[PDB]
Amino acid sequence: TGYDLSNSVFSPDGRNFQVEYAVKAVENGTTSIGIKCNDGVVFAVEKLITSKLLVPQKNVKIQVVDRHIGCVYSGLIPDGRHLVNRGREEAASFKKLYKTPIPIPAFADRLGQYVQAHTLYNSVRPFGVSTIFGGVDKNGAHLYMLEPSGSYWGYKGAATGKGRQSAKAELEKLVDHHPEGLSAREAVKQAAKIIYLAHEDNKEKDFELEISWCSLSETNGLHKFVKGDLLQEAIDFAQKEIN
Amino acid sequence: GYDRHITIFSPEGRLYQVEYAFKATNQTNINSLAVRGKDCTVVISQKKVPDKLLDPTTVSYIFCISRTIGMVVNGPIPDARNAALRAKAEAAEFRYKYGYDMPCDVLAKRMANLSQIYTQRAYMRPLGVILTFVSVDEELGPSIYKTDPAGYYVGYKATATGPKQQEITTNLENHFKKSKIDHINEESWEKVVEFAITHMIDALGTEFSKNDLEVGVATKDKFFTLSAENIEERLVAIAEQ
Amino acid sequence: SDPSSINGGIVVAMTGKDCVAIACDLRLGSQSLGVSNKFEKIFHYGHVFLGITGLATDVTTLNEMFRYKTNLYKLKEERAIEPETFTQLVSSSLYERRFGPYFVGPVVAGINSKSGKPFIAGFDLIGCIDEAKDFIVSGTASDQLFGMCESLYEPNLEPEDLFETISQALLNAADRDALSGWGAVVYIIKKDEVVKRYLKMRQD
Amino acid sequence: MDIILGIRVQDSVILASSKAVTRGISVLKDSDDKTRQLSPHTLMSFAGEAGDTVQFAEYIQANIQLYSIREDYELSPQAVSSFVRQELAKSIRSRRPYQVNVLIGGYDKKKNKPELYQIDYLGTKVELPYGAHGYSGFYTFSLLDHHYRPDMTTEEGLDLLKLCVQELEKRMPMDFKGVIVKIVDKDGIRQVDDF
Amino acid sequence: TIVGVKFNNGVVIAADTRSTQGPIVADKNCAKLHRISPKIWCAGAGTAADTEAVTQLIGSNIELHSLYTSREPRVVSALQMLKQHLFKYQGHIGAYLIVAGVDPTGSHLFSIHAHGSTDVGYYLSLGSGSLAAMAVLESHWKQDLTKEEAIKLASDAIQAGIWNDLGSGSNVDVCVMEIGKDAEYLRNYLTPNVREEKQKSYKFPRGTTAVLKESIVNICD
Amino acid sequence: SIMAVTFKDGVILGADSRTTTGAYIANRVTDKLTRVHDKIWCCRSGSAADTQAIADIVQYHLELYTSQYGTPSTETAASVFKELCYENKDNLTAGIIVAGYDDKNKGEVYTIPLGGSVHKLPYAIAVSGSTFIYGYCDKNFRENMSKEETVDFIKHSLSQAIKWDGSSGGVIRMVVLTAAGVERLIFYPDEYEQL
Amino acid sequence: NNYDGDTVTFSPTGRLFQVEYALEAIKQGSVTVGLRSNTHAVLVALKRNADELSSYQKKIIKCDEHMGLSLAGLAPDARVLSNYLRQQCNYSSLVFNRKLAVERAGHLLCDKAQKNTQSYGGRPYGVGLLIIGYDKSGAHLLEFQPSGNVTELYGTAIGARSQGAKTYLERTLDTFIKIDGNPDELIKAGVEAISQSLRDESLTVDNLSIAIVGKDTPFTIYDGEAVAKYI
Amino acid sequence: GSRRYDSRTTIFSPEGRLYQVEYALESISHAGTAIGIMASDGIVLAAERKVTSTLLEQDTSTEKLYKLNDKIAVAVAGLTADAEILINTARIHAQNYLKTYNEDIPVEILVRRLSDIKQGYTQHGGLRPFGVSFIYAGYDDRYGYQLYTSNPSGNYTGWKAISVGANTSAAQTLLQMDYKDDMKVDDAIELALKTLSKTTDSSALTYDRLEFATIRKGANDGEVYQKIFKPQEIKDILVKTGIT
Amino acid sequence: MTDRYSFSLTTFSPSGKLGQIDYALTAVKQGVTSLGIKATNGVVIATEKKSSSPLAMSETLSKVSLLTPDIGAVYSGMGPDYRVLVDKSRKVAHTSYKRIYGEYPPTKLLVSEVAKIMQEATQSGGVRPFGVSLLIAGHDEFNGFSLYQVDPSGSYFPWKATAIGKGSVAAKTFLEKRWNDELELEDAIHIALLTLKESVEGEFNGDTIELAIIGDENPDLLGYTGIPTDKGPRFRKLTSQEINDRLEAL
Ligand SMILES: [Cl-]
Ligand SMILES: [Cl-]
Ligand SMILES: [Cl-]
Ligand SMILES: [Mg+2]
Ligand SMILES: [Mg+2]
Repeated sequence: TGYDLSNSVFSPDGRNFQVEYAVKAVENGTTSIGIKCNDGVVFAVEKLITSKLLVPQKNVKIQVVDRHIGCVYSGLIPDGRHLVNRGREEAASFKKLYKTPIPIPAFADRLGQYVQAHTLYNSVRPFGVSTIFGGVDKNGAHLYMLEPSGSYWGYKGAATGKGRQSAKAELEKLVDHHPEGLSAREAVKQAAKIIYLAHEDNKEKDFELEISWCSLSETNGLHKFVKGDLLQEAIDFAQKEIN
Repeated sequence: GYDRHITIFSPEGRLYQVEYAFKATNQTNINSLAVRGKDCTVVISQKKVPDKLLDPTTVSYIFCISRTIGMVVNGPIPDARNAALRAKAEAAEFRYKYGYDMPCDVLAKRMANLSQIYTQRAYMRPLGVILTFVSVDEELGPSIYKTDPAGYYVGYKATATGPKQQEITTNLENHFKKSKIDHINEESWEKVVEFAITHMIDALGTEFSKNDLEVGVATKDKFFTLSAENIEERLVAIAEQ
Repeated sequence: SDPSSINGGIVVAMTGKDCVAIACDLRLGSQSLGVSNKFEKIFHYGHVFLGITGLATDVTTLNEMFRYKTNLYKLKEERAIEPETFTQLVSSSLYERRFGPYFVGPVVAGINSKSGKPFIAGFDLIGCIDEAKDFIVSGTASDQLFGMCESLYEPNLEPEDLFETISQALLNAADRDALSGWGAVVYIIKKDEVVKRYLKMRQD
Repeated sequence: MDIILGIRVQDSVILASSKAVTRGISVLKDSDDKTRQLSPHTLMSFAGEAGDTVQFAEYIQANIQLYSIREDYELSPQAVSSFVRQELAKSIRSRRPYQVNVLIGGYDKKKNKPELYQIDYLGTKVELPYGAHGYSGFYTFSLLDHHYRPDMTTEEGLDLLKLCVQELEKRMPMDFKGVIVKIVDKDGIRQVDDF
Repeated sequence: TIVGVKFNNGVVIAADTRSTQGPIVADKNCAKLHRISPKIWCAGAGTAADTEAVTQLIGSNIELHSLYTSREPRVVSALQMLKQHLFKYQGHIGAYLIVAGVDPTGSHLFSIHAHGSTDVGYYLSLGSGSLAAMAVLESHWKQDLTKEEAIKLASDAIQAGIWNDLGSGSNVDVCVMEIGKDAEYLRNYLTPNVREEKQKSYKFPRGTTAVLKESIVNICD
Repeated sequence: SIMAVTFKDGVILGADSRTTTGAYIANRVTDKLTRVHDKIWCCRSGSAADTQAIADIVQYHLELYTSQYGTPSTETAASVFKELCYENKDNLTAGIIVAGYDDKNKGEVYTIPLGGSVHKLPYAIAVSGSTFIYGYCDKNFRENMSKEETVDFIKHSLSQAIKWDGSSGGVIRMVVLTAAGVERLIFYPDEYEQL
Repeated sequence: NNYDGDTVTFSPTGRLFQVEYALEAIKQGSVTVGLRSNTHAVLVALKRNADELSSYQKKIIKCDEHMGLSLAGLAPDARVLSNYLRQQCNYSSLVFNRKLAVERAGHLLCDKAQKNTQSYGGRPYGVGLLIIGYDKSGAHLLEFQPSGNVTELYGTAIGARSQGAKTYLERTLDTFIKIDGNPDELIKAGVEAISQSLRDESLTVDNLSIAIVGKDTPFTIYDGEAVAKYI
Repeated sequence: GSRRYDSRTTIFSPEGRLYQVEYALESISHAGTAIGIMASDGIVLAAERKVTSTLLEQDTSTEKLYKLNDKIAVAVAGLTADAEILINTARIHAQNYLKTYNEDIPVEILVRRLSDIKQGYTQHGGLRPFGVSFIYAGYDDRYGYQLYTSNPSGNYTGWKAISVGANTSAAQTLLQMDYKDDMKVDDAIELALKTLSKTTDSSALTYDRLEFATIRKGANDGEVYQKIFKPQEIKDILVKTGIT
Repeated sequence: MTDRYSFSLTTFSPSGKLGQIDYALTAVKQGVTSLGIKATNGVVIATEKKSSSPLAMSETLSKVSLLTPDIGAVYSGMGPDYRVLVDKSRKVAHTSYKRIYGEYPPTKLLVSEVAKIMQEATQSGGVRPFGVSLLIAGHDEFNGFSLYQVDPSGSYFPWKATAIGKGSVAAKTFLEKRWNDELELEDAIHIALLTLKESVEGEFNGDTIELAIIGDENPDLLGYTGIPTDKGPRFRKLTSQEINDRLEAL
C-alpha cells in the first residue's frame, strides 16, 4: 500500500487519505457554528481557557473579510489565518476590477478553488481547518461551510470541531421549530446556547464565548462583534438553559 | 510499488492512478442521463440532500459553462468546480480570440487534452470527475460530448454516468433499436425532459419528487436549468399518462 | 548615415532560353574612398546562386548564414535546396529581423533541377519577394539597371546572347553610379554547366 | 589612435602604427604601441574610440591564446580574421558597439604565404595587398597603387612604407609622432628598432 | 488599389498588380490577393512584406484551428486574429487588409487598418487608389447585385485606381467567393496595360563586351 | 458626437456614423454603439482601434463574470472600462459612455473620458474630439422623460452637433435599453437635417 | 513513524510530526519568563553557557524602542524571526509614521511560521518567542510557538522546567498585575517566578538577563552588574 | 514530496562507479555491432542492422550510419532516438564552427563537445544519460584520417580499428589479429566484413542486414568523398570478397 | 507548490532495459490492430473502430488523422496520447518547416519531428513515455510514397507494409505472403481489408472500419481553383459507402 504517505495520490478506493487525515485535525479542534437568520448570519466559537494567565476578550478567533463577510474555523488556527489572508486578497482583487463588494457565493468558490488546489500536488499539504463563513450581499444572506477537500455547500446552520454532532442536533431542531424563519437577535441567543451545550464534549477546561453577526437590519449589512450588554444577555440566556 | 502512486506505466502497461480516479467518479452515488431532441439537448441528474441543515438551492452538479454550453459532472464537488471554472475560462478565452462561441465538442476536446496531461505529467493528479457537455451547436445541432480522467472523449446519441450507468445505458440502447433513429422525435423540449425522466424511472426502478431531480436544457442560443416548480409541472404531466 | 549606400555596389539577374544569368560589380568603398576591387557579391549554395547588395558586413553575415542553413538542409533532406524553396528561406530569415533588419538587397538565380525551369527573384531588406519572368535589379544604381534592362532585355535569349545583354546592362549602369564599378563578374547558368566571366570596365 | 598601415610583400606582412595618444588639446604619450600579438605568427593593429580599442584587442588576444592552449595548435590568419569579423559584426547591433578598426597581419605556415586583412568596426572584412583605416588611406592608397609590386622584398616594402609616412608627415594636419613598424614572416614577429 | 464588393450569394475582392519604391515601379505584376483559407481571401495594401507575413501567419494558425475544431474556418476568426496581432504592434506592422470569404455562417466583407480598427461594409476600398475606387463604388453600387454585376463593379473600381492613381497600375486580379461553391481566383482577369512592340532590337553582336578572364564554376559535389 | 440619456422605462444611447482620416470619411455608416452585454452598451469616441480593443476585452470580462457570478451591474461594466482606460492612459486615446439597464437600478449612464476617471450622470454628451459638455441645455432634459421625448431630445442634440462639426455626420443610430428588451433605431439625414 | 519525513505529510490521527519535533527543540532550550502589569511588561531569561571558559548565550533581542522578545530553542531561527519583526516594525514607522501594534506583530510571526509548515523542502522554525511591548492599548505579552499559534497572556514561561514558573505566575496573577508605576517590584516578581524553574544552579551576576518596556520606559536590556540588584 | 520517486541518476556507487552509465553500457552491448577500421588512404565504417524483417524497406533506411558534415560520419550503437538528438547537436556545432572560422571543424573538436554533452548528463540535471556509443570516422588537414569512440560516460579515445555494441570482445580480438599499419582501404573493407561475418548472431551475413560507408580521397586531387553504400553496392562488395 | 519533478522517471535497470519504454510497448500490444501497405501509386493505412458504447457516435472519434495534405497517421495504444501527438505534429509541421520553407515537410522529416517529441517524453523530467505506436503514410515530390512506424522510444523505421497492436504478429505474416513491388493502390486496399478481417472479431463493415489512402491529387477537395500548381491533397479518408463497395467483391 503506502497510498496515504503522499498528498494527491488516489487509493484503490478512489480516496485521498491525506485529506481524510486533515479532517482528523479539524475534528480535534474547538467547536465553531454558523446560524443563517431572516436578513443575515450569526457566527459563534468555543475558546478553551488553558490558563487563568490568558487575557479575557483579547485572543479573537473570528476574522472579518472585506467589511461584509465573517469567517470562523476549527482545527489548525494558523491554517485558518492563511486561508482568510488569501480570502482578503481574493475579495480585494474582485472589488478592484468589478467595484461591487464580492458576493458570498463568488467568495465561497474563491476559497473552494484555493483549498482544492492544495489536494492536486504532493509538494503541498491539505488545509487542517473546516471554515464556516458568510454574510449579506445584493441577493440577501448566505452561510457556507468549507472542508479540507475543497468541498463547500450553502447551509441553514453549520457546525464543525469536537462538539459538531451535539451542535448539529441542536441546529436541526431550530430548522424544524422555525420554518418561517429566525430573527437576528434570536440567532445570537441560540448561538450562545448551542456553544454552551456543545461544551459538554470538551468540559475539562472552562471556556470563553465569542459571537459575531451580519444583519441587514441590526448591523446595516456589515460584520460586527457582539460585545457588552448584548453578549452578557446571550451568556445569561445560555446559562439559564443548561440549568 | 510506486508505479501505483504516480501516473507512470505498470509492467502490464496500465496507469493505476487513472483507474482509481475513475472509481472516485462514483463517490457521490449520483446517476446522470443525457438525450437529444430535434431542437434541444436535455440532461437530468439525481439530487440527494441528506443533511437537513443544507440549503438545497446551493447543492448542484449541473453548471452553466458558456451561454450555449451546459456541463453535468459525476464526481466530488471540489474537482467538479475545478473543471467548471476552467471550462468557463476556456469558453470565454475562445470567444475573445476566434470571434465565435466555443462549440460543445471543441470545449470537450480541450478539457480532454488537459485531462490527458495529468495522465502523462507526474506532479499533477487526474481529476476524479466525468464531464458531460451538452449544447445545440449552430453547425452540428443537438450535441452530447463526455470527458473522463483518461483524457478520452466521444460524441453520444444519448449517454448515462454513475453507479447504475449500465442499467440506464441498456434502457436507452433498447429504445433506439425500436425507434430506428439517432434522437427523440419530439417538437417541444418539455416532452424531451418528460422522456428523459420516464426512462430514468423505468431504468433505476425509483419514483421522483420535485426535489429528487435536477434538470438542464440546451436550446438554440441558450442553456438553462429548471427550478423545483418547473420539474414539478413536468412530473405531473408524466403521472397523468 | 544611410546603411544601404555606405559600401555601394549592384547585382542584376536575367532569364534566357533554358538558362539564367546573374552579375555584380566588384567595388567595396567607405563612401568616397574605394577600398577593395575584389569584393564579389554573388555566392552559390549547390546550384542556387544568391547576389547581395547593401551594407557589406550584412552581405558577408548573410552569406555565412545561408551557407549554414543550406548545409543543414542538405544533411536532413538528403538533396540540394531548389531556387523556389531557397527564395522562401531568404524571405523567412529577413522578416525574422523585421524591426532590426539586415540592410541588404538579395537576388536569387538558378534552374530547378527537376522541372528545368529558369528562376529569378528579388527581395527588400525585410524579405518581401519580387518574383519576375524577365529580370531583377538591386543596389545603388538600381534606377540605372531598371532603365538598361527594360530597354535591352527580350525574352528567350540564348546563353551566348544573354551574356552580352546582362553585361551591357551592368557596365552602362555602373558607369553612371559613383559607388559602383571597379570590375564586374557575370555567371551564365545552364542546366548542368556554369561559366563565370570577369568583364573589362573603366576603373574610376 | 589615428594612423594604422599594412603592406603584404612576397614573404612577409609589415604593420605601421602611429605612436601619439591625444586627449583634448594635449599629447599625453608619444611611444604608444597600437598592436597586440594574437599568436606567434599573427599580429593585430587597431584604431578608434578611446578604451574600446585596447579592451577589444586584449579580449581577442585572450580568446586566441585560449584556443592555442586548448588545441595545442596555431589558428590560421584566415581563421583569426573570420573570428575577429564575427565579434565586430555582433558588436554593431549591441547596446553599446565597439568603435574599433583593425588590421590583421599573419604568416600562414601551411600555405607559406603572408596575408593582410582589413576589418572596420561594422565587421566589414577584406583581404588586401595593402590597407589602412581612417584618413590614412586618403594619401597612401594612390602612392601604393603606383609603387607596390606583389614580388617585393621586406627591404623594398619598408622603403615603400617610408614614402607613405613621409607623405603623411607632409600633408596630415596632426603630429602623430612617427610610427612603430612590425614585420610578420615565417620566423614570427619582430619590431624594426629605428624608423 | 484594393476593393471588396458583396453580392446576393457571396463576396468578390479585387486588386491592382503594381509595387512602388518611391517613384520607381519595383514589380509590374505582384499578387496582392492572399489565401488565408480555401474560402477566405485577403487583399493587402501598405508594406508588402507586412501584408504577406501577417496573411501567412494568420492563415497558418487558421489551418491548425480548422484541424483542431474539425470545422471550415470562419472570416470573423481571421478578422479577430488579424486585428489583435496588428493592435499589439501599435501600427508598426503596416498592413491594411480587405478580408472577405464564404463560411458556414454566410458571406462576409471586412476591412482592417494597421492600428487594428475593423469595419463592416457591402463595398470597401483601401490604399492610395481608395478615393478613385470609392468614387466608382459610391456612383454605381446598389443593393441586390448579381455576381456578374459585382465582378464588373469591383474591376471598374480597380481600373479607376490604375488610371488615376500613380501608386496603382498594370493588371486587375479578382477572387470570387460564392456560397456553396469553390472560391475562383481570376489572376490577371484584365490586362489593359500591355507594353507595345519596341521600335528596335537591342540584341548585341557577340564579342561586343570585353572579357578579362573566363572560368568554369563547379556546382557539383 | 455620442450621448446616452436615462428616461422613465430605461436608457437610450445615441451616436453618429462618421469615421474620418484627416478630412476623408473612411466609413460613413459606422456603428459606434457597441454591445458588451445583453443590456449593457457603450458609445465609442476617439481612436477606432483603441475603443474596439477595449470594448472586445470588456465584453470578454463580462462574459466570464456572467459565467461565474451571473448578470453584472452597469457600475461593474463601467469599472472594467475605467480600469483598462486608467492603467493604459499613456498608450490609449479612448472616450467612452457606458449605458445599461438593470431591473433593480433601471437606466444608468457612466462616462469614462480621456483621463480614465468615472462619472455617473442622468445623461452625458461627448462631441468633437471626445469633448464632454456640462449641462448642454439642462432645461431641455428632465428626469423620467418618455421614450418618444428622449428620442426627440437625442435626435435634436446630435443633429445640432453634426450641423457644426465635420468629424460627426451620416445617419443617427440609437439603442433603447428597457425591461422590454433591445430596440435599434436609425434616422437618415433627410429626417434629422430639417430641425 | 512513516509520517514524520517532512512537514507536507499528515499522520493518520491528523498530526504534523516535523512541527511537534520543532516544538521539542523549545523544551530542550533554557527557561525564560514573561509577565506584565497595566504600566510595564518584563522579560526574565536564564542564559546558558557551553562551559566555565565560554560566554552565556544571549536570550533577549530588541525589535524596536517599544517592542522586543526572549528566545528558547534554535538561536539562529530567533535571529531570522526577530530580524523579520525589526523590518515590520520599521515598515510601520517609515510608511505610516505608526508604532506597530504588539497584536499585529503576533499575527505577522504566526503567518510567517505557518508557510514553513505547508511547503515541501522547507522546515518549521525550531524556536519559541516571548514578545513584550507597550503600544497605544498599553502593556502586552505574547507567546509564539513555531506551529504558528500566537497567544496574548498576563504572564507565561517557555523552555526546560518552565512549568514551575508558569504555576507561580498562575497563583501570583492577582498580585503582580496591579504593580503599576513600579518597575523594580515587577522585575522582582519575574525573578522570583524564574527561581521556581531552577535545579541545583542559582541566579548569578553573568547568568541572569532582564528586559523591561513601559509607559515612559523604552525597551532596555539589563545584563552583568546591572542585574546584581535583583539577586 | 517528490524526493520519494527520484532515482538519483547522477550518484557514485560505494565502489566509485556511475550506476546509470554502467547500465547504459549494458544496454549498448545488446545493440547491433558497428566496426570502424582506419587505413593509410581512407576509413571504413561497417554496421549490422538489428534482426531485419523481410518487409522492412532496406534502400530508403538509415539506422546505423549518419553524416555529420562532408568530412565526418558516425556509426551508432544503442537507442537510435537518443543518437538522433546528439547527431542534430553535432551537425549544428560543425556549422557554428564553419560560420565562425570559415574552416571545416577539426574531427577531435566536434568529438570533444559531443562527449562533453554526455558527461554533463552524468554529473548534473538528474536525467538519465544518453544510451548511445558512437564511432566517429572523419578527415581534417591536421591529423588526416581519424577514428574515435564516445560512450554514455562522455569519455572518448582514438583508434586504428575499433568495434562497439554486441560481441566487441570477440570483434576486437579478430581486428587486433589481422590489422597492420600499412593497410589499404580495399583490404580494410575485406577485414570489416570478415569480422562481422564471424561475430554476427545471425546464421549468414547478407546485404539486407548491413550498412556500409567509406571515407576515401578517391575524388580528383586532395579532396575527401563520403560513400554511404546502396543495397546493390553492398551485395556486389559481399560477392567480390567471397562471403556469399 | 510548483513542478518539483525535474528528474527522469525513465531510467536504465541493471539489465540495461528502459522499463517505462518496455511497459509503454506493452500498452501498444493491448491496443486495437492498425496496419499500413505501400503500393507503387499510393499507400493505405487502416484500423478497427472499437466502439466504447453502441450509444457512442464512432464517426466523432477519428483514429485516422490528416497531419498535412499529403501525410496521414493511424495508431495502436492509448487514444488520448495519440490525439495530443496529432495536435503537436500538425503544429510542428508549420512552426519548424512550413513557416520557414513555404511548403509542407516531406514524410521522413515530419516523422523525425514526431520521433523527437516522443524521445523527449523518454528523458525529460516528471513525464512518462507516450503509450502509442504511430503508422505515418505520406507522399513528397523528391521521395515519392513512403510508410513509417514510430515507437514510444522515439525510434522510427520505414516499411513496405506492417501492422501494430493486438494481432500484429499474425497480420505481419499475412502481409509478407501477399506483398510484392508491383502492387497497384486498389490491390493494396483489397489486401488491407483481407488482413484486417483476421484481427476484427465482431461486425466488419464501413461503420466499424476506418481506412484512408495517400494517392493521386484530389482537385475537388482543394476548395478553390485558379492556381495550376495547387492540385489538391493526396490524403483521402474513404467513406462508409466506399469501403462497403469493396467488401462485396472480396
Ligand atoms: Cl453554473
Ligand atoms: Cl489543447
Ligand atoms: Cl469603429
Ligand atoms: Mg500524475
Ligand atoms: Mg563607376
